[PDB]
Amino acid sequence: HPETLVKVKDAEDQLGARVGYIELDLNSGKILESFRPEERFPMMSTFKVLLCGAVLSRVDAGQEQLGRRIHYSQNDLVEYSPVTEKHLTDGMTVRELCSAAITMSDNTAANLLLTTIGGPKELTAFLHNMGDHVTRLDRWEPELNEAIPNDERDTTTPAAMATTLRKLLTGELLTLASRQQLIDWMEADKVAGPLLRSALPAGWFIADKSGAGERGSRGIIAALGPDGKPSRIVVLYTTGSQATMDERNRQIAEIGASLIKHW
Ligand SMILES: [Xe]
Ligand SMILES: [Xe]
Ligand SMILES: [Xe]
Ligand SMILES: [Xe]
Repeated sequence: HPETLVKVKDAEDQLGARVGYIELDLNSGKILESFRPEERFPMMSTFKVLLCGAVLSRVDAGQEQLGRRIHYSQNDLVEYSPVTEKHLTDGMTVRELCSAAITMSDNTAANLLLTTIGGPKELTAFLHNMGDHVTRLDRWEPELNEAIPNDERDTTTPAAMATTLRKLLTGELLTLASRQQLIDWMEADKVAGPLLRSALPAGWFIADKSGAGERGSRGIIAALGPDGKPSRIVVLYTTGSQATMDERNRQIAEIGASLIKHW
């Protein structure tokens, strides 16, 4: 809806920073709304969904097993690792790592998962081979959040990430079990409270993943819909702003409210 587009435009001027927006019809892939859809934004933690997509593809192929246990050391723990810092002795299964990476945005979890697939370049190769020749991961946590202006490292575009998320969740790539697992992790997201979820009426479904990084970067990817079933994909990024986290949150929440009101 155009008034949602207005909220996006106003957010861009008010934050003094680029904002990218895509609204995708989940069933048909038809685009309902878009703003700067072919511009690059740092992915930040929204990449962790793509990461566990790659992991799940290896599970399907039998190259990985969800119950395989990984041990690591204290030296592996980078900033913000709320789950992995609790399992230095017992270790964590691959399933637990993806749960940590997506639901809690655990950074060390993401790094360990990256190692299982061969690093950022191999995540990019995975994306490439599923039809996304735009999105690229280059670095690890936390350096991938640097958000240097016009840097293309660790970026996606509104349109590329929307289509890739749609393919991961509903496309032929993953098995039904793996699609369901992925969406289940995103539905269990615990660190995107004040964003799209804030605009959500009771009874609605949402599966999402948010991100924040340097230089005012903020973003969220989501599959959502009324009556407990998702029907749209929404991708929203911004970078460059000097705004507080709280205002960036509120701007996203306001776009979300428009999205709902004009659903
Ligand atoms: Xe979905
Ligand atoms: Xe935003
Ligand atoms: Xe929303
Ligand atoms: Xe949003």
